[PDB]
Amino acid sequence: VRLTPTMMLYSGRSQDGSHLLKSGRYLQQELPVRIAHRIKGFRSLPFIIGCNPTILHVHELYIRAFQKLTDFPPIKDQADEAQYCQLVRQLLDDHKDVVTLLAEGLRESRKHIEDEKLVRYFLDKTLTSRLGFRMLATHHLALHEDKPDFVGIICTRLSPKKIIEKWVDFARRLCEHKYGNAPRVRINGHVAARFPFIPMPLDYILPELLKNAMRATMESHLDTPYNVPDVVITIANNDVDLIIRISDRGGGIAHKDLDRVMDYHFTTAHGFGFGLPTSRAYAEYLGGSLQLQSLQGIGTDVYLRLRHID
Amino acid sequence: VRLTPTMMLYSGRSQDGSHLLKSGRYLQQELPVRIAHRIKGFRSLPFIIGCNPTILHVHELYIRAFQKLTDFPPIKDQADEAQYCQLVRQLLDDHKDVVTLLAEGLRESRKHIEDEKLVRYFLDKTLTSRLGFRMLATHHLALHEDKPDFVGIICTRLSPKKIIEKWVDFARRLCEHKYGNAPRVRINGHVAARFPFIPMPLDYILPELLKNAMRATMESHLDTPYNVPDVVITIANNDVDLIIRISDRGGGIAHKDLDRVMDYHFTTAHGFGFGLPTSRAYAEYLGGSLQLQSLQGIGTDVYLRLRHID
Ligand SMILES: Nc1ncnc2c1ncn2[C@@H]1O[C@H](COP(=O)(O)OP(=O)(O)O)[C@@H](O)[C@H]1O
Ligand SMILES: Nc1ncnc2c1ncn2[C@@H]1O[C@H](COP(=O)(O)OP(=O)(O)O)[C@@H](O)[C@H]1O
Ligand SMILES: O=C(O)c1sc2cc(Cl)ccc2c1Cl
Ligand SMILES: O=C(O)c1sc2cc(Cl)ccc2c1Cl
Ligand SMILES: [K+]
Ligand SMILES: [K+]
Ligand SMILES: [Mg+2]
Ligand SMILES: [Mg+2]
Repeated sequence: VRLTPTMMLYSGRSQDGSHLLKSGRYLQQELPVRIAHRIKGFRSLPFIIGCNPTILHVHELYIRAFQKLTDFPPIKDQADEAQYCQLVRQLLDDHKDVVTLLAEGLRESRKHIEDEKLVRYFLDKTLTSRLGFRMLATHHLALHEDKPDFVGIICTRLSPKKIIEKWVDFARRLCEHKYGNAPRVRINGHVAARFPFIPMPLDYILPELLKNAMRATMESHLDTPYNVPDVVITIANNDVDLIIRISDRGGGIAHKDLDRVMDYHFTTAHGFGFGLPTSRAYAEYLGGSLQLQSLQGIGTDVYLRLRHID
Repeated sequence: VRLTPTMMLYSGRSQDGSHLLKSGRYLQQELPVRIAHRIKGFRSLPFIIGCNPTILHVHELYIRAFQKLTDFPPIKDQADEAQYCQLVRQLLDDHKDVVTLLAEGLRESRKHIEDEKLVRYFLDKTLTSRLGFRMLATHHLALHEDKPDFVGIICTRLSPKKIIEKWVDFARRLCEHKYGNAPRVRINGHVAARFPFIPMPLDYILPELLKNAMRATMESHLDTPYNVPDVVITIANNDVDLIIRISDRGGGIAHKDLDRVMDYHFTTAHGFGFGLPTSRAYAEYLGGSLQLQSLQGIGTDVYLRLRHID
């Protein structure tokens, strides 16, 4: 019965599999309405934006998704549900490039309107409903599996340190490939903490912020790539939220860029311009936040806050 | 000709002392108008607040100050100016307890109105005009002196590290007296920096924040007062501003208190409740800011930003 924003992830067990049917019907009740909501969003886009071929592509994908979902017969038995799972999987696969297509689509078309507020509002709303969609969908699929410490996509005892480490190794590799080195990362504060949590949003955000911190460190120690300052991560765990402070000595975000870094499409180039604003939208959708503190000339502290599960 | 908020501190020299006369006339032109502005502020206070004996005391002090200032004859020669200096000194002495009297005065009387916004607005405005007053006045007096590296109260080559150190020693002493120990303080980033700057606002703010950070550290290591985590201060110096990050491992500001810590009179007790909101008002008056980042369960980062001199 664990819930986030007006939407619940179904926590429940049964040896026969009656939990699968109620979950499946929930998705069948929930998904279509929300795709429809996002189709209106496409219909309300400024005409010249909505006309861009890629914007239209994604537009069509969303209609197709609605069509397929509503055409599916109401679920009554395991064999129905099992086959609905096939459709959910197909949809996930089909829609995996959507963020990128949206980025490409809006890149040019966005300058052609005077209303700056509109695209931000559209992306925030589209991308966050989509996260909610992938969460709900991946959860249902995961409910089939019998993995240790997981009720669906909900880890019962998640380790912030362990997940940070997963993404550190990843980001370091990428950085080594581009620069020949990467900063070491140290992790302090509540390194021993374990609690119920959904990893998925951490899996988008963490690598984004790690990417940014590593780039900035390297791009400001171009004379000594072999010796760079560590990035330092602090985990704080309390009864209300989890806070992860990612703090670097990469020179800061310049005063001139400060007001634009949270803008979609804005970048100083790991070069697409979506890391910061997507991450923030995700965090706020989940009831937390993402806040920057620039120390121009020294570095940046990035604060990720996510609410605990009720 | 160095200026801050619609007001200029006079930078100039002369062996005969013609710079003193123009400065004196400036003060004579400026102070009265601004005292008058603050008298209206007293006149507009909710009646039941304005009636409190201490509030009235300060009210009278401001009238007396206006009376004395406007009664002073226009300045024409050194001997005039010299005597105006005596009056400025007297006013400074007379008004030194004003913040405290205001705190005592408003403590009870403030609950008696429904408008929470009003007292904050009154204090911010009164206390910041007063800082501007003491700055202008102390500057003029200082212009008599011939100290190295000082044009008035404007240090020509101020060292952030050195001023932080001054206030560290101070705060540590206070903390040792109360707890039997204090955290060591380390200072990193641009420790070698020197630039023109006015120390005065740093002299109010720095000890306030150092006080808060030391208390929190001790009040959360009550089992090991002999061994506490360091407070760590980071100086960043760029072309736009000076940033001083004061960061502690004192457990954070709790979610419940977070919205109230910037309120005048609010405190969890070094016990008066004015440190944070006064400091922030001062910083914003000077064109910078003061921002908190709580890591509940771990500690707090406090970010002080002050603009450089034009
Ligand atoms: N830790 C950081 N240090 C310095 N600059 C940063 C940091 N994080 C983000 N930025 C700046 O803000 C911009 C926006 O970042 P983002 O939205 O992730 O897009 P991208 O990283 O693809 O440019 C970056 O291009 C970079 O200029
Ligand atoms: N570094 C800090 N760590 C923990 N709590 C703090 C810190 N700074 C301020 N606070 C909290 O916010 C309150 C407001 O501080 P302030 O305005 O300086 O008043 P006072 O220190 O007199 O209580 C403090 O009482 C304390 O509870
Ligand atoms: O945009 C996406 O990634 C997804 S995944 C997904 C899964 C389902 Cl079951 C329905 C819609 C939908 C969308 Cl839209
Ligand atoms: O409130 C204060 O501290 C001061 S000092 C001060 C000095 C002068 Cl010259 C005039 C007013 C004035 C006030 Cl009000
Ligand atoms: K961006
Ligand atoms: K306070
Ligand atoms: Mg990025
Ligand atoms: Mg205080």
